[PDB]
Amino acid sequence: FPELYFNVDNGYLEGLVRGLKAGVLSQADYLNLVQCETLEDLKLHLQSTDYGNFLANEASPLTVSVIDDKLKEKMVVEFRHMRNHAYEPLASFLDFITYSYMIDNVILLITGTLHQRSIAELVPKCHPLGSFEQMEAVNIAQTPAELYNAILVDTPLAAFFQDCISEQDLDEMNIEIIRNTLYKAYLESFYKFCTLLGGTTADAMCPILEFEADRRAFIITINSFGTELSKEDRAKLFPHCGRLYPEGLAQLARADDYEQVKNVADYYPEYKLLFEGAGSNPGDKTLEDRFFEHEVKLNKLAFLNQFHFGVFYAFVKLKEQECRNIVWIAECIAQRHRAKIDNYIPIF
Amino acid sequence: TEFWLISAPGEKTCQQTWEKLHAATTKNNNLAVSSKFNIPDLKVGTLDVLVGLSDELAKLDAFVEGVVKKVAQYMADVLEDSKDKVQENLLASGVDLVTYITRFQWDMAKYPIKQSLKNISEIIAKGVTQIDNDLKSRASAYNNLKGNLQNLERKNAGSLLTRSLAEIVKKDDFVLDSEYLVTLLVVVPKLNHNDWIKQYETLAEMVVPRSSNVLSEDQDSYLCNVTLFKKAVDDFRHKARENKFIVRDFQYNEEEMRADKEEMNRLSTDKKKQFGPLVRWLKVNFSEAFIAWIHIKALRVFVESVLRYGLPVNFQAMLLQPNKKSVKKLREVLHELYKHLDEYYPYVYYKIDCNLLE
Amino acid sequence: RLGFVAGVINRERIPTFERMLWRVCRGNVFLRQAEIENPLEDPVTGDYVHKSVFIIFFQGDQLKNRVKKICEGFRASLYPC
Amino acid sequence: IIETKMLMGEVMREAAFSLAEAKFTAGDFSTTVIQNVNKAQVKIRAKKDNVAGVTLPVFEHYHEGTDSYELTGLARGGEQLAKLKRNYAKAVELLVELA
Amino acid sequence: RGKLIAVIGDEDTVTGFLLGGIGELNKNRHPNFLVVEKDTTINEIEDTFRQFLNRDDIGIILINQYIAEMVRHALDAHQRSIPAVLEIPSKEHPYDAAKDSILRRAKGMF
Repeated sequence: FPELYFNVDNGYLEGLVRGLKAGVLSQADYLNLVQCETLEDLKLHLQSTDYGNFLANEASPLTVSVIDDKLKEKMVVEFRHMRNHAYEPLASFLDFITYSYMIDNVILLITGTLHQRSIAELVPKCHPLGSFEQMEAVNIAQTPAELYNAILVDTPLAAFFQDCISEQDLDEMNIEIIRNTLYKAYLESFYKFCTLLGGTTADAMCPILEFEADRRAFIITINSFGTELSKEDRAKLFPHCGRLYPEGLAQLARADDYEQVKNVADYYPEYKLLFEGAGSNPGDKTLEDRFFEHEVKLNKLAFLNQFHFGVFYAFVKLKEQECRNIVWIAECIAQRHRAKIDNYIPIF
Repeated sequence: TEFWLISAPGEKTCQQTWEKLHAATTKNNNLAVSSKFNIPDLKVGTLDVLVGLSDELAKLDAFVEGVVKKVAQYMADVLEDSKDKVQENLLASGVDLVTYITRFQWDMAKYPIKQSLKNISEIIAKGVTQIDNDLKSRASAYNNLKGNLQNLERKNAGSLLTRSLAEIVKKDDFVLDSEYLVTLLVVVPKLNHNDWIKQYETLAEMVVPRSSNVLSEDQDSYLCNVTLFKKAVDDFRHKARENKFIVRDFQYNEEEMRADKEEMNRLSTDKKKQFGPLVRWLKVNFSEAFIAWIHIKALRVFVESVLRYGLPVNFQAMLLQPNKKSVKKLREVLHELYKHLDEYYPYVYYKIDCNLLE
Repeated sequence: RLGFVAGVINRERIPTFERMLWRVCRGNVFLRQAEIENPLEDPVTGDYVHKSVFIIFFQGDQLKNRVKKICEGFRASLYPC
Repeated sequence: IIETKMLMGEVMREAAFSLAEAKFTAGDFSTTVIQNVNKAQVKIRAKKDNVAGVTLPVFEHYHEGTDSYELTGLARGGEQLAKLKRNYAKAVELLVELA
Repeated sequence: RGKLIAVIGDEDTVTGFLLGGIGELNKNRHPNFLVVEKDTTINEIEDTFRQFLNRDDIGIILINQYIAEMVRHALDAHQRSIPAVLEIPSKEHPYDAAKDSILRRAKGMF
């Protein structure tokens, strides 16, 4: 079915983004990167891979903060040059990728207004993959209630606010409860959208989004125990998509200590392995590190089917991991803490 | 295995309620193996002490349980082999947990009955707090020696990529102590070694022919010395890495091979010289911590009984070993015997868990 | 030293109130209660409430704190006597 | 002072590299942390000694219990951020002694 | 009543201590810290340092070691006993005592 028509609109971009997947640091590239001893050597290694010339015409006193900004500049330009060429089905799907970054921008805007800060102070700090198309909210910047109305007009996120949040809630909620209730609605809507693009998109994409929902339920649960969050607040923040939805979420809402979270994970052999693969001892990979490795295993495996949108989400989450990896290696090299340099996550 | 403790008033003396109780809990069916429990007549006093103790003993129970569980786990952590023999070494009054629970003795010498409930509770708190201080000390002694022996073992395990240079390094394979000469050392896979035998001579200038000298070979790999002029070495090592030939330089380091040998012998010997004292100290500390733990149960039972029935005492402290097939019927018989006295119960209720031995 | 408190509570709260007093002052509280000769008017809302007097007896300040915490939990008011 | 500055070097290098280890999982939490300030969890009390008749001022480290950042990284990185807030609280406790 | 610590440093040094629990607004909505972006003029940093040392609520100022070399004039002009100043090291920055003002006051220093 979908193979016949998919290359009519997306087949160029499917080829372009697979071209950009060949443009990643291999395990051998990371094993070359960690050998060297200064940020100038990172420049010489990245000069030899597909990142060539990215750091030419820049300040000779390099900093790890420049490496982070330049890797974001590479990632955003590669994404914009796809979104500008994508037609409506994919273009809506790519906008669902951008919506994750938009949530982390709009929460800064609201936080700024709740602390009387002008939005123009936060514009340079917003993720460029979550950048706004309409600027009337940015230009007005007057009050939290004015911004709420201006978000509903200007921002694609408007529906997620209307499902979960009034302006009065934004005066009373913690900003991290706000971010998570938006991400709940975002995942549930984006998972529904991916199942409306049924077949090879859902069959490669839903395994990732179901893992994002399951990972959130685990990590939100184990982190909530040291906090004022009630059983009901955990239940309200969990995404309903993942394998845990029938009962795992209920048992995690009942949980209050890490042993009960492992007892949920013990029912699913994947999650049993993630917990049993990390004690979080000194020099160990932490529980969240095992989840970041599995998120990458899923996003690699989404490239195994030539006719679907799974590659664009997977490409972005793997380029994000590649930016996380190159920055971490650059930190170990610049700070001389080479002991943990092997804690990057391999990709392909 | 779990035991239940209860307390309730006699009709005029403690015997009379027990005669009906233990009969019903053993003769209606085997609901529990049933007996008296050994709590003596401690010196009673003001509600100010009894109610303070009613909260402090609950905090001390949770602490003392944590300590006796840590003592048992430290004995399990020295018993890294013979793990099942934990139940032969965790003892209180010289006997198994189920036995000293069933055959409890209050220590009238360590905990004199004529002292106040506050004084007895403080003796437990101080004593077991010093056992926790000793567990912090003995952990810092054992866990570092354990980790060092594990790292010495990791330096002996696996292929030439991880096994010790001290097992394979010998003086005749080296050219050293010289102005213009160096020995380098490289690891290669057993398949790739067939290329390496020639290919090392192509990596840099100033390399003499036929100067690869294998120290040893294994199931995966080879390690060799390469003997060459000093100008070759930095290009040689860098181009070895670019071609996945793994540099592992060790220039007959006599101090480092001596350290690996002496520390392998020492950390094994010192881990054994820790193990014996640790098992002895953990036996004494487990005995005292478990004895003191059941003394918190006895104090909680006694304090709550002297509360629930006042100072004109005639209550019997009692012991049950519940059967899992009929534990609901056990609660029903305990309620049927005592519904007139008032999870929560009209009788005094507490428990002891034997799973310290897993 | 001996100690006691006296106060006023809504009559429907009495069964839970006496049970909670016997939970916190474990198995041991002497007390009594009676309905007031008329309901009393609320100073803010003007509603008339069927309040009842109570008296509670104990020893020491440790029990005073437990009985007072439960009085506040049922929104009862204590008075000096 | 010289010894405590060397020890400050150790704890600060540990805490600063631990901040990078947190950023690896949490991403840019720094903007959220910088913007979302209100009241300090850690504060300092001036105290005195009077040895040889001279009043010497010193500080006692004191802690308000309430964590203004309690829910930060709830979804991601909250493991490393919990290590990080401890490491910088340990850095502050040493710095108040150094001060 | 207790005093509060204040911070002048880069985004990571400020963020680190803010998670260490250091952050407080004064009732006038002014913070107890400055994030030194590379674009910040040394005069704005110095004005902040002057405001912090002259404020009554602040009891310690932490200055990242590289900033202490830039603001060095006002930092060495500051000589009060109570409002203590710590020049502190960080991930891309000089050692824990690079021209330290207290070690330069000291007679027994090498």
